[PDB]
Amino acid sequence: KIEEGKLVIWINGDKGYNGLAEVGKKFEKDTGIKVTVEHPDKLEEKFPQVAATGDGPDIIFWAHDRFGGYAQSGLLAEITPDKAFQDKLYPFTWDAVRYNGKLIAYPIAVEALSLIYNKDLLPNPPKTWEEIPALDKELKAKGKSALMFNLQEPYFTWPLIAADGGYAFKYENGKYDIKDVGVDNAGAKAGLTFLVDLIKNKHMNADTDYSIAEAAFNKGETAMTINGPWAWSNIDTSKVNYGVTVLPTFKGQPSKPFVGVLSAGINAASPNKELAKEFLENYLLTDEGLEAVNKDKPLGAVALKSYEEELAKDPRWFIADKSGAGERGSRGIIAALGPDGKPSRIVVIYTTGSQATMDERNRQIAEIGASLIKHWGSGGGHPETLVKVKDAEDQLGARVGYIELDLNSGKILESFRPEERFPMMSTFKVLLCGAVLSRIDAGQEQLGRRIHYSQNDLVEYSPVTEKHLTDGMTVRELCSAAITMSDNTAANLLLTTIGGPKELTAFLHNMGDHVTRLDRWEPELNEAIPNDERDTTMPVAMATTLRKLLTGELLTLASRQQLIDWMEADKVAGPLLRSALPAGSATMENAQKGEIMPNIPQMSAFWYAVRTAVINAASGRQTVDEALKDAQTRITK
Ligand SMILES: [Zn+2]
Ligand SMILES: [Zn+2]
Repeated sequence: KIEEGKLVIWINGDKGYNGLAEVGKKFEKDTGIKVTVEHPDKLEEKFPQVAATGDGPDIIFWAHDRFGGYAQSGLLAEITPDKAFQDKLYPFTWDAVRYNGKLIAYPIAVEALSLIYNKDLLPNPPKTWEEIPALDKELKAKGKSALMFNLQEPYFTWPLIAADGGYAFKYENGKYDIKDVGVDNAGAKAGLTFLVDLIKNKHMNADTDYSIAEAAFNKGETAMTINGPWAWSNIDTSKVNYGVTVLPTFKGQPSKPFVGVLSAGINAASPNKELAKEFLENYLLTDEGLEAVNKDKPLGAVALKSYEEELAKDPRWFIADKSGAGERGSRGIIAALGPDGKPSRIVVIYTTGSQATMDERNRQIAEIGASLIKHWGSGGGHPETLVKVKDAEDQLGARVGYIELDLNSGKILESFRPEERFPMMSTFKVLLCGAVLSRIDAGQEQLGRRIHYSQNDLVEYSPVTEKHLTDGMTVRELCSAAITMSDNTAANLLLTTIGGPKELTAFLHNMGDHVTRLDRWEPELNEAIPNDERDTTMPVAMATTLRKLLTGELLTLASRQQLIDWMEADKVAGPLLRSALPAGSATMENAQKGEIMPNIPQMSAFWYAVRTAVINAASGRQTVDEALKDAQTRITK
């Protein structure tokens, strides 16, 4: 039995438990209830043992993946935060602690691998996996190395393997499909192939494990390592000048590290469930409570939005971006906004001129975006938002176009220069894929259909298409790249499927848009000559057209949802919500791009199977194709 009138907490010894105990002393001062923080050895094993009998701690802190089994045996209580409190934490962290519809833990901290680099050896780290071979050659010639990380465990190699489309178990409608495994797909092959190619070409050694890589980085022998927040303290002691950043992209798409959510569960047998709620919600999950814990030992990243914004201020994450790939997107934004994950408004913004830079445009767009979320519920058209839009035209020194629209009813909520013509830039790309999906609905096109192109077909800013020269790309992939990664060649290839700019224009006119026109291809359509009517639209015309594609019956329910999905990813990567829904620390950035650890018992077989596969493809016993075929079988039939 658990003692009433006190809080007993179990947490791992490597966590900031002395900070946690300080939060408990503050709880004691206010309520008179003492909180005892302990770190039992193998509490991960002690908890399921004692809690079944009715004993143990009131609160247990562990990563979410273990909490699936706990909640199955009925060892955790359903928590009851209200909407106000839930909106304080990142939405994706609430999913990690959801079991059979019920919230079974409070999300606390967020952990994922990051790229850790030596700033003296490498002040500007690679954004890409493909550029590492050449960096290794430049480094080995000066007595160093580019990258060293643990190759023995599939936890460390998976971010690269999953990058191009690999996955453990598909997660749909809030449930894992134990028959849908993606370790055998084309994307998992490409990643492991590239991995084995780094070994073959002597860029990495197949025998490299955790201790070897760590010693190598902490002694300045290697430019980069891949590790988590648990490793920082040792690097701090080594006095290596290090930064922590986003993992490199493989094939133009982010690495996908497994994401662990340190979570606080409440014993089902606890008679202090209400006090546990009071402490967790109103003491621990505050900036002051998490600061106390973080000061003791680094949390990496947290689930509480407000404190993650403080973590993001840490100089270690600071990067120097030089690419002007965001230039088009800062001159043209389209976004379907809506809360609870459901869109109800359409925003169209264009900026112009040859004066303002990319950052200045991105900042102005972010400000308009923050102003929109600030005054939600008011319906739209808040005079504040109009001033922000007017400010953008002011500070950018050129015409700005703007409209805000209710998606369902077509009602104009706010407008500025809505019937003036603006170069579409990249904003035609959603309309292009609307036309594509129109062909799918008519059985004229398949999303899985594969397109060939050579290097000659490549134009500027094509980060995905340029990395699929040998295997080509799928219509579905092309649209994803065109919209979410703003791939220019992807846009052209898609244009060619429908018959060129003239057919997109015809498609738009056939649905009642007699204003919008695409005349040229990428990258020409971006020229934006003053008063040139080629490749232009109006804010109102664009908003209405977009509205008709996401409403009514122009697309099937299947095709409509697909367009919605693509548009959201473009929105969260665009500058619009960069102030309102800001990026966090490097650990959080990697976690948001990654794959939440599945909390199912079937994950055990996955680890063994992938572990063997990576060993056998690296050594030689199996080819990459064969090794993953076998690993897939070991998991599912
Ligand atoms: Zn691919
Ligand atoms: Zn017409």
